[PDB]
Amino acid sequence: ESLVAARAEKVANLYRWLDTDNDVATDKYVPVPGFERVDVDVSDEVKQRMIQSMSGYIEHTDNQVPKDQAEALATLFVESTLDYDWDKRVEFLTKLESYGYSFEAPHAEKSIVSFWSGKNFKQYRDILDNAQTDGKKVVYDIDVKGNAFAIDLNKHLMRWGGLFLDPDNAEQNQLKSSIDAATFSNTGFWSSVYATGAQNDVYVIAEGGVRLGNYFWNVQLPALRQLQREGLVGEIRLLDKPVSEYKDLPADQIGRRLTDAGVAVKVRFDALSHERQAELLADNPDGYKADTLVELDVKLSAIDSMLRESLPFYSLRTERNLLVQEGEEGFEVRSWPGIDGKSKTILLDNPEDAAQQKSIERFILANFDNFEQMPDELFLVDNKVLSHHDGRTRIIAQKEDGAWT
Amino acid sequence: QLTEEQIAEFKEAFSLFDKDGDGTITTKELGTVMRSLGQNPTEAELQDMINEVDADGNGTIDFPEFLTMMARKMKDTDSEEEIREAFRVFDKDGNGYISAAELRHVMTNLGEKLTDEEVDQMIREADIDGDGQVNYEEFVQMMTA
Ligand SMILES: NC(=O)c1ccc[n+]([C@@H]2O[C@H](COP(=O)([O-])OP(=O)(O)OC[C@H]3O[C@@H](n4cnc5c(N)ncnc54)[C@H](O)[C@@H]3O)[C@@H](O)[C@H]2O)c1
Ligand SMILES: [Ca+2]
Ligand SMILES: [Ca+2]
Repeated sequence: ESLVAARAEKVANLYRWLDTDNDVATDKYVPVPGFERVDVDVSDEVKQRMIQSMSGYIEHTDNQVPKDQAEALATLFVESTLDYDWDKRVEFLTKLESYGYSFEAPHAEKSIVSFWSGKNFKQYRDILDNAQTDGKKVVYDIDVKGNAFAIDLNKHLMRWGGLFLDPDNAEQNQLKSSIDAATFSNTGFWSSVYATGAQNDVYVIAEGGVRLGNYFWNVQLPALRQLQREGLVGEIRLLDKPVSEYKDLPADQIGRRLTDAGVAVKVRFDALSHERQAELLADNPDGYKADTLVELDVKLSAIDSMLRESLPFYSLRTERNLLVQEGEEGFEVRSWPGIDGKSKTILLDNPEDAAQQKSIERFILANFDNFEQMPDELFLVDNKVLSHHDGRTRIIAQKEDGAWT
Repeated sequence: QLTEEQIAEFKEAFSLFDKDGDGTITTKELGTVMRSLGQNPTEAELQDMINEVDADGNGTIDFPEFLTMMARKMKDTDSEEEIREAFRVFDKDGNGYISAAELRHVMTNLGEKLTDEEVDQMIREADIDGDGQVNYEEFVQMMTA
């Protein structure tokens, strides 16, 4: 069974899950989130040129493709790309795998699969590797050769549209845009395929803050959230501060959650609201390209505050990695995301009462660091909190405030 | 200053963290206690507050010092307009609607400890229209209430 094929299958399911509302997916087309399909209108004449130019690029360049198939791979690559053909896209990757290109992290189980946005991300590698105790090493997708080769062919086809198409023809202009879109959809796909392989804690280099509308936001973060929920990834550690701010910290205290308060928020111009576009073009009509990163005075952290208040015992997830859910007889507690078999019990006097939920919430915060520390059963009854771990104890009672023992 | 009802809420919560009833909490636990009362200081703001209280290096905060701090961060934050602006940044046209798909993307991204099911539930139970659109101000309302 092919490694990259199983990755792609997982990505397909995530993409179809993100598309659950738009319902635009077919048997053949799976949409890349944030990367709309722009249909390609090409004659077979034009296609076979693209193919041969690509056949050429492979033929005489340093790579591991058998020269027999130089032309077959080209044809597959452009067809997969230009027809947005999901099956063929996977086939391409499978074939690269069959020539000895790995889509796995180079250091195996000691790889810290990590992510970047912006140009300075390489200078974070050394501070991060030296913070590790066990010889774990940071990898970026640029370090994995399968992704690197594919991204290479992908730049070729993108550039070929710049050279062989006169933009003064209306069609061939539209065409160059198509290539670009299809080209971007590839980069997205392969980004998710990389992200899907992440394990344990991971690093995201985003100096000066989280970026909305880019590859990490569109195709990598959703995949990381999936892996957290399967218990495969732990903490997503964002680094938004200069390298110097991470000195003399262990690996566990470097970076923070991208929904923590005080994380800055940059957005591509081409992802801003009309309201904010106008504002900026008023003062500077010319200094706003598509990729121009605009800092916004917004707190992404607010969304997590909302959830804190909307969902019972959410804060116990964020704070203590505990999942507390409605149960057959009251509340069940688990190690988030509730995936190991182990289960302890919270029983409440009045389980529907908000104030009683918060009381036991805050008691758990104050008394337990994690699941393992908790008694098999925790009661709150007539304003006493009790544990039951073969013996029963009432460790606190309320009389306008909380006293202990 | 604060309301007496707020001082009360703050006391009841604090007291659970004051684990031998001397009127102090651990400095390590400040963020936690503030957050559980609906205030969300940055790591910078937390450090500031700690330094002001911990010159002597015992690493504890009085209950009056804790009220000062809650009061301070309460002035800075309007929870309502912070939640609005967050969602508004994904509203291309600014009419107060985004696509359901766009709302699924935002919530899966900006939900640290959601399950996939809870996201499904959020979108299921939202009032999506024939365009496939959702009023996020209403969405927030429903999630809050
Ligand atoms: N290895 C690569 O060459 C490569 C390329 C793209 C994306 N990625 C993956 O994604 C992340 C870096 O990309 P990013 O966008 O998050 O960071 P970024 O903001 O630094 O953008 C990096 C590149 O992506 C382009 N880009 C960003 N958003 C785009 C969009 N919506 N449409 C078209 N092009 C867009 C930018 O123009 C730039 O060329 C990394 O985590 C990496 O794994 C890798
Ligand atoms: Ca002190
Ligand atoms: Ca809108």
